[PDB]
Amino acid sequence: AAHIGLRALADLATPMAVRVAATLRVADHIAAGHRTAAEIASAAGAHADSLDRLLRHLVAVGLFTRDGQGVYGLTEFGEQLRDDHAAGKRKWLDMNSAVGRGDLGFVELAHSIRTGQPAYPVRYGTSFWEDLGSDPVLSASFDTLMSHHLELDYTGIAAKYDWAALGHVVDVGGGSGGLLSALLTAHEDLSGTVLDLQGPASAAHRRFLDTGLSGRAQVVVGSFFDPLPAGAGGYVLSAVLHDWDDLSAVAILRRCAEAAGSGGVVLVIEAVAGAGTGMDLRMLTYFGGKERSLAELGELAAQAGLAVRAAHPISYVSIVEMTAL
Amino acid sequence: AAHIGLRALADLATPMAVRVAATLRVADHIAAGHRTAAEIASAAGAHADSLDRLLRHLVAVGLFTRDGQGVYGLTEFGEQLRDDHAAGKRKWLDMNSAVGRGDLGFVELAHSIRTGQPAYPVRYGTSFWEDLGSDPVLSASFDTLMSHHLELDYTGIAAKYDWAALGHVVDVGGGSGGLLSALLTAHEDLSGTVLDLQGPASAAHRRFLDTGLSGRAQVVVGSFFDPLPAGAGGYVLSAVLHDWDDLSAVAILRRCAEAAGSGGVVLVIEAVAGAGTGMDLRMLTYFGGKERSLAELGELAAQAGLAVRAAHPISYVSIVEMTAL
Ligand SMILES: C[S@@+](CC[C@H](N)C(=O)[O-])C[C@H]1O[C@@H](n2cnc3c(N)ncnc32)[C@H](O)[C@@H]1O
Ligand SMILES: C[S@@+](CC[C@H](N)C(=O)[O-])C[C@H]1O[C@@H](n2cnc3c(N)ncnc32)[C@H](O)[C@@H]1O
Ligand SMILES: Cc1cccc2c(C(=O)O)c(O)ccc12
Ligand SMILES: Cc1cccc2c(C(=O)O)c(O)ccc12
Repeated sequence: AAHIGLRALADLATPMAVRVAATLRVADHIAAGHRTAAEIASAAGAHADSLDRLLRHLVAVGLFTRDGQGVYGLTEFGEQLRDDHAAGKRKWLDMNSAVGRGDLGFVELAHSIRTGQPAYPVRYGTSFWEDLGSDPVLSASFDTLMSHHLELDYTGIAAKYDWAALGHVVDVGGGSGGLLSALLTAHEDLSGTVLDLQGPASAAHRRFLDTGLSGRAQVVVGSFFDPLPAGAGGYVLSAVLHDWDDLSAVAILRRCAEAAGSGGVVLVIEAVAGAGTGMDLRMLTYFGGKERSLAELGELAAQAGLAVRAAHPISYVSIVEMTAL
Repeated sequence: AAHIGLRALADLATPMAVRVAATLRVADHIAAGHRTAAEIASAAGAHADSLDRLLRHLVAVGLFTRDGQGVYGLTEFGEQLRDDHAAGKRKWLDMNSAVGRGDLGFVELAHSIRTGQPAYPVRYGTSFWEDLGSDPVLSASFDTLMSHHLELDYTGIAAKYDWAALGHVVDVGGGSGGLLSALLTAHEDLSGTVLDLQGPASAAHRRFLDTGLSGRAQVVVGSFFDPLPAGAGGYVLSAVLHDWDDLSAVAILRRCAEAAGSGGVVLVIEAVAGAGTGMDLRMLTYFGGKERSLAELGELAAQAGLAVRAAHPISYVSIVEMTAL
């Protein structure tokens, strides 16, 4: 990151200003015709002088434009803040979304680096999953988010592997079914089931029902720490292991080992170290999880009686295939 | 400008990682021969694996280096983290210092933008000054920091203005007397008074006493919201006004107007808008403060019965000389 000055490199004013902008939808208000601080503030329900001061800072940062009359506009860059923008980044920074909220837990990083425990609880007084499990709205935003992460990192994962051969795929921690839906849409004789908590499971169900996939896709509300529906061709763990510490990760893999038996395949699909150090710190502060390497996944697999037998990179992530030892 | 991608621009992991490193003294432990994650963690009292993950992130950021054997080293950049470094930036980021702690209040920026009220309270349950007023240690770090900001921005402020002609200057909110001490050292027949709260004032006193200046420099514990020692040639407000909202800033200027009467001069010394946006948002989040322009100061001065007569820029800061209307 060049040579800014340690103080500027540790600046919180700017990223927080962006996050607040995202949350106030300032960009969308600007496009809808509100351009002065007074108008924008009224539209967003913010303090005029304070909002104006925030905008002046973001103008400097390079997201907004401001003319002598006090009329603000967006820049090529500031366009990415619009809620309708193609990259859909605004929702990730919105302090109301699960991740826009979770990231503020970074303000407690010290506790994580000191104890190895997650920081999120220090800030919100409860674990991440517990927090979602009791706030359906919050949980829904998280589902939408993980759904978006799929379009972003798993484009065409359907062809990058022989899914059809599996016959039946169990998506352990499958969220709202975005991935399973994708697999089944590309392989018409394939069937599967999403195993997750109440929130995502019900969402997965709504999706399959509305999409005309209920004939091949089913959901099951359960904890992947307990026995899984057994006998399927393959068990998928998409963005799930890095959310857990080593001990819980093997517990999970262990359950997939058993469900898969001697004829099943366990497929860990996530950002393998090699997926930056930023995401790794997020896993640490959120759940005390971590981004792992193929070697590190190999170790976990060994403890669960599995072995890596393949690892296919597919854009941002990789599909590491494990089978009974 | 400074484009990287919206989520990257709103990143909290890096600035927080830098702050945690500063707080843990990683740079200094390394210079002292501790180069592996295990050693540094042991010396700093951090979780080994976690500290290692923080360091890996920071070598990526560009502050550290790592050899294949797990030995960390600083970089031309990571040198700035050393406490003995010349720029003295580390203490500003230490989560234990007043400003390293206050900045974390930025996670509550939204509250400020929404209400115009300081964010610090939202995070720490009390105002900044109340916080220092009840924690002498915390308050001492702040004094040291403000003292360091004098060397950085006020270099040669003694010659940039005709202080000597003042005879006796009252430094309202003069902290630990660093400025007054520099003025009196450059002007032998000059005398002055530091008016501040117990903490800073006692430190100013200790300073004057120890540097052989008690003969010309005196301290007075008090609030600049109440009457001030009257009849001095000049009253200085150094980095004070931008710590308050309009109402308070005017109140403060009144007390100076009254004290200076028709023969004294009020000297507001701070970074006038046009330091920038970064400091402005910090003032907002710390105490609902505000960086002001020469025009805006002039407006305040008017309400206090004063008028701007001059404005000498000196490095980062400017000296706004005000006089009774
Ligand atoms: C990274 S998220 C989404 C993963 C999903 N496969 C995807 O890539 O969109 C992790 C998933 O694990 C689910 N989960 C968390 N704890 C669980 C548990 N104990 N049992 C089953 N699912 C759980 C969360 O609800 C979430 O849906
Ligand atoms: C930003 S510091 C500046 C210190 C010094 N003038 C300098 O420039 O380094 C603000 C000063 O205002 C002092 N202060 C805060 N509230 C005060 C009050 N009500 N009455 C007098 N001084 C106060 C603080 O203790 C602190 O010393
Ligand atoms: C909390 C959380 C869980 C899983 C994934 C993510 C991702 C992701 O997979 O990209 C994020 O970018 C941010 C937070 C995440
Ligand atoms: C809280 C606070 C009060 C006064 C000044 C500062 C400065 C300064 O004058 O440079 C900072 O950089 C950061 C915080 C400050």
